[PDB]
Amino acid sequence: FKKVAKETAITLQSYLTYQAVRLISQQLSETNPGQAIWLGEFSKRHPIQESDLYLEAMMLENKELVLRILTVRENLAEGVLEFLPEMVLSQIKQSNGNHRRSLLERLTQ
Amino acid sequence: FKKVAKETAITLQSYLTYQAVRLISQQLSETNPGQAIWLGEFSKRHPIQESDLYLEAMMLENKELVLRILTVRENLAEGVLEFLPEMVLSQIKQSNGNHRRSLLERLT
Ligand SMILES: [Zn+2]
Ligand SMILES: [Zn+2]
Ligand SMILES: [Zn+2]
Ligand SMILES: [Zn+2]
Ligand SMILES: [Zn+2]
Ligand SMILES: [Zn+2]
Ligand SMILES: [Zn+2]
Ligand SMILES: [Zn+2]
Ligand SMILES: [Zn+2]
Repeated sequence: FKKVAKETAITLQSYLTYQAVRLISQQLSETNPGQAIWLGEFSKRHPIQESDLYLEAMMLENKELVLRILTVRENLAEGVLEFLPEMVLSQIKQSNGNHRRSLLERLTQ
Repeated sequence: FKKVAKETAITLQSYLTYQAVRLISQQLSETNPGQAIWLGEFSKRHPIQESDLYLEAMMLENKELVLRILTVRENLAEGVLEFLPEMVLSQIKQSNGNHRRSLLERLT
């Protein structure tokens, strides 16, 4: 399923961008409040959903912060990605079983 | 890593459910067009982003189709999941010109 895989990987990359930004925001609130609010204001003007454009914009407005975001995103990716295939497949099987059981019990009782 | 991994796995489970519905919609458009139309109406009323509510609502409205979604999303999951870490990290390393330069300064 090449198309599905490619679209999912793009989605996953954007989502890990969002997670990296979330972590940095938390850290900034404790160590650099001025930057925490700057990032808050930037995120209101640029949708993180469009992550490539988000990062390219910040490259022009705050290069030091985007480099931190890119470093944190790669560390997150490296740490968490290989957990996902087993977690997601096991979650989906369990969720499929629960819904099939719920369905079977309606039809039968 | 733990909180992020969990939140990501949940997002991925929902995204693969969405992909399953898209695949099925395409399939219905060929072999059962009236039900592709119905599925469009269903999807405007029930956002796919609210994944559990989506499946619970369809369990009440079209049981064969919900069973089909369960089957397709699992097949997609088995077919794609193990490719993702390598694809995403490779994308992330390549797009990031600082990674290449970090390797260079390490080599010198
Ligand atoms: Zn701006
Ligand atoms: Zn661009
Ligand atoms: Zn792997
Ligand atoms: Zn694995
Ligand atoms: Zn199953
Ligand atoms: Zn409905
Ligand atoms: Zn449910
Ligand atoms: Zn039917
Ligand atoms: Zn690197």
